[PDB]
Formats: sequence, structure tokens, C-alpha cells
Amino acid sequence: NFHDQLKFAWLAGFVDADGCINAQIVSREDYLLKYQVRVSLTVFQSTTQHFILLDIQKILGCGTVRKRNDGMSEFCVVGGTSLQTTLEKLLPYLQLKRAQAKLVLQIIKKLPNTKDPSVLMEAALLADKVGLLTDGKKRTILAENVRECLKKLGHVV
Amino acid sequence: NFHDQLKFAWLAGFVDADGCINAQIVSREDYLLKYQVRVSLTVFQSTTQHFILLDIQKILGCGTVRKRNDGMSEFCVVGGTSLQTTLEKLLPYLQLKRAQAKLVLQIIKKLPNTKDPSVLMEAALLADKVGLLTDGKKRTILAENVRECLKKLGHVVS
DNA sequence: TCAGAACGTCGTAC
DNA sequence: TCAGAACGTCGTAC
DNA sequence: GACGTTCTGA
DNA sequence: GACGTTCTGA
Ligand SMILES: [Mn+2]
Ligand SMILES: [Mn+2]
Ligand SMILES: [Mn+2]
Repeated sequence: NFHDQLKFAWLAGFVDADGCINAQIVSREDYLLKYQVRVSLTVFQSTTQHFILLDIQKILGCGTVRKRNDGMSEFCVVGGTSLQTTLEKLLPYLQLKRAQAKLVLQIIKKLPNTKDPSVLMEAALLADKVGLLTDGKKRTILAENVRECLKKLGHVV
Repeated sequence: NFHDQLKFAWLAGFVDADGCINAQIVSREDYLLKYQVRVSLTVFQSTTQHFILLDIQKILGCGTVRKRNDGMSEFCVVGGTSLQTTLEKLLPYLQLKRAQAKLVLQIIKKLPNTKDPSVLMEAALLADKVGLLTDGKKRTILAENVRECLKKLGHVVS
């Protein structure tokens, strides 16, 4: 479709401006390795224009829409399966966050093998590099925290 | 052609998200009617990605790029001639600010006749309606201020 | 007299 | 054990 | 925008 | 994001 491509180009613009493509290290207490590398695309817009997020969901065919308790609404695609598809669709039109996407795509390749501490460690190191591209200030959970935990768990990386 | 349409669709997204399509009432002390109705599209981005605003300028073929003194940069197209061409390219793809664009396009029609006080008043009333679509809290120059000034100046309007 | 170029900063929607 | 769905809020880039 | 956290269930 | 103001020149 030249029509679907018109949609994605518009969405890339929106994402480039009011979106977030991210990899984070999230604490998971019942993981044997204690950490997940979570990947996501998020789109933010005031709840006053909530509908646009649903329109984005319709365009992509996946993802969730929620309302935050502060007047904001969010669209999120989280997880390797749905996200890889989403990013491949936007990849040709992204101008500001293409690096974030290329990196996340590198992480998604490793995700099915994150039970191996070495692979997890690589995913985590890649997450850190995505953090360096975002506006974020509160990034506390880092690759070093994974490496110190893994070592404490008796693993070798 | 289609490549251009992809560029415009993307720009519309970027405008829908981090842009501003607006109409304002600006005081002009040396105007006969004391006021102008200024129409504009603006794109905002941190100076860290200053390059993208230059990219937009290249895409549209007009408009200015400046750096503000707070780490922000802006791309701006101000004025009827450049703006109308600009809005018409984005208009099919705008999804959040199409109303602002359509209203500004109504205002652009009137601008070559804003020497007439009643036409200025129409554009000023229309600008007021664009201000209702924006997120601004700071707008203090409204249609009512033009109406009172024009009356003071000896003109007849309503 | 016009009016864009360029500017400086508040409030909140990212 | 996994990990998305849904959530709550800080700092600033709109 | 971009984090960290809690809920839910495969 | 979206204002109101100052510089510049047609
Ligand atoms: Mn932005
Ligand atoms: Mn926005
Ligand atoms: Mn924004």
C-alpha cells in the first residue's frame, strides 16, 4: 500500500516528536537472573486528544492504550514479537529515533536467549546505549547492576 | 511526487506532535488600525537536534530557523504567502491540527484586505478561535481589544 | 505604514 | 519462572 | 518523554 | 508549545 506507507511516515513523524523508543533493564525478583531487558515503543498525548492513540493502535494492529492519573494518555507496544514488526514498519521514515530503533532491533535478536547470562549481559549493555540517546534523567538500573548480580549468583560473564 | 508526499506525511506527524499552527493578534503601534493578525506554523526541537529543523526548511522551501537562549531551536513560517502553500501540503496528512490549519487558511483569505477595519475584525475573531484550540494560557490580546480600539479610532464595525 | 526576522520566557504536555 | 498489562511520577523539552 | 513499579496470568 | 516583544527593511 502507498496508503499504509503514508500512515507509517506520519506515525514516524509523530514518534520522532512525541514518542519514545526504549530499552530498559527492569528488576524481576522471580527471574533466575533477576533482570529483564524490556523493549518498547511508546506514544504520549494529553487525554484531551486520547483518540489519536487508539487511531495509532488501529494503524499498527497491536499495542495497548492506557490513561495515566495525571491527565496524560499513553500508547505502548512492549515486547520483542510485536515490537520488531512495529519498528520495521517505521524504520524507513524515522528521522530522530532511528538509532534507538536499530539498537532495540539488535536487542530483540538476543531476547530469545536471555536465559544465558552472557546474552542477558549483552542485551543489558545494549540497553545502556539506548539510554544515552534518550532525554531521561532517572535511569538508575544499569548494566553494571546486572553484572554484579550475575557474579553474586555465581555466573561467569 | 510520492516521495514528496511521504516527506509531507512525516512532517505533518512531527507538526501534529511538536508543532504549532497559530493565529495571533499582535500590537503594531505604527499601524493605522494598531493591530496585525499574524499567521504561522512553528516546529520546536531542542538545539541538540537543531539539524532536523534545517531539514524541514529544505523540505518546504521556505521558513526560518533560529536558536533561542534556553537551549531550544525553532523553525518558523510566518505570513500569508509562504504559509498557505505550506499548510496545503500538510493539510491532507494533519490529524490533530487540521482545524487550526483550516482556520488559518480562512484568515489568509482576509489578510490582503485587513486595511478595512471590518475585515481586520473578522480575521481577529477567527484568530480568537484558533487560540481556543491551542494549549496556551498566556494569550492576552483578544478580538475584544481590537473592537474597542477600532471604535476609539472612529471606525464602525459590528 | 506595513510586516517578516529574530527574539525571550511562562506553563505544561510530554 | 517468565513477561506483558497496567500503572505512578519526575524533569524538561516542548 | 522516560523511567521505575505493581497487577495479572500464561 | 505558544505566546508577547524588538529588530530590521521594504
Ligand atoms: Mn519531542
Ligand atoms: Mn505534542
Ligand atoms: Mn512534544
